[PDB]
Amino acid sequence: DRARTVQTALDLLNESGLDTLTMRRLAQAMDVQAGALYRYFAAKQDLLTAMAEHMVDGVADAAGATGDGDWSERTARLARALRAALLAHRDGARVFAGTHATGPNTLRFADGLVGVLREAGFGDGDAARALYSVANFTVGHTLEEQAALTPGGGGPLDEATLREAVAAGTYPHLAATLPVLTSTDFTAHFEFGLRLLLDGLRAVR
Amino acid sequence: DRARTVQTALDLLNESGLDTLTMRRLAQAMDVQAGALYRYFAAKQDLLTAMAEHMVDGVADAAGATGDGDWSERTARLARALRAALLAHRDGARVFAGTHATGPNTLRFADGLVGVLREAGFGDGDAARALYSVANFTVGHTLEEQAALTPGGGGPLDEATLREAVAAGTYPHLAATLPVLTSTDFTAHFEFGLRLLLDGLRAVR
Repeated sequence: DRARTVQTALDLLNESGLDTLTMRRLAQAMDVQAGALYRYFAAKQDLLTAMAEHMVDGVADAAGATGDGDWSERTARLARALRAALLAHRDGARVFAGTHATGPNTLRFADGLVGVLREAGFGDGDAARALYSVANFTVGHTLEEQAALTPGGGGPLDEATLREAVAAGTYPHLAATLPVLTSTDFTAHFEFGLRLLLDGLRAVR
Repeated sequence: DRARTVQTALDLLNESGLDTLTMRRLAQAMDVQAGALYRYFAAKQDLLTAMAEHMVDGVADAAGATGDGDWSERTARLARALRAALLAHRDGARVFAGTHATGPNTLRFADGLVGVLREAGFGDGDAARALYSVANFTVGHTLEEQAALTPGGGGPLDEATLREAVAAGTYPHLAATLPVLTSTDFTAHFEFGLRLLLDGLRAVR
């Protein structure tokens, strides 16, 4: 019932986006009274929190076992799986980024990531700080990727938006690099940023 | 008039946050009819876009001139100044992250950052991709920092939230690193992630 409500809400999210997702809209979708939904979720933020926790089901398992790649490969698989889980839902990064509890799925992901680094010889401080760096980069990247793919675009560095504002005469470095900036290859951008973080971790180990 | 409206909106933002900022609330604040505001801003997203562009005024100047530190120091100053500009306003990262145009202030920041890297010997692709990595990490980090400082907390890896869910018996790597995870030293976390990115750039140069 809670589970079915979460699934319906995720369906609605894909259909018309986060901004249109209301408890009333969800009630209309399930042919119940909004009153009913409020018995399962005290507030919309509780529903959103449950959605975010469901979206990341299985993310922690992306690391596999020790030996399934070196620490940098396993760390990369965790970050990629988090990105993929958020991209699987329209406005998914916004839902995850705005969540008001940390559930078991997220805790397993965080513990797993910190564990991979500690077991590979990173000290406590480096491993915990790396969790925040990797997670915050992944969320920031995915938020901006999803903003760009939203009908009409969005985000401060939206590919298409950059192109029209730019000239070599006024923003020459943006003009010179326009093919890359306006690339729809978000995956390549993500991999590059992840590579920077992992190279940086190699340097600090 | 547009400028005064933007300032009033930023004032309101600090007072009660992004979720309560409405065109009607802004109209009440300026003792005008909402109709009036819609003559200056066709939609609330246009106001938000103008707010975001104003928040980052002067960010691009953080890089200073060539020689004012090496490329890594100038790149770090740009990222720090962006973070600081968003932290200066309640929910500032949310406003910036959700913007629907790329104005001159943001373009100058982006062009300046890419320019610092190109002039230091990075190829076009690396410099442009680095812009996205640094900006997306900075935005993701600041979004999550602001979520945590919001009355009641928030964000998937909120310091306080982590503490209560964790035991050494169930999330041992989180338990072991709890001092760091629950640290209110967001600045230290930011500097660490920035260091990772810059070390990674040193590696790829």
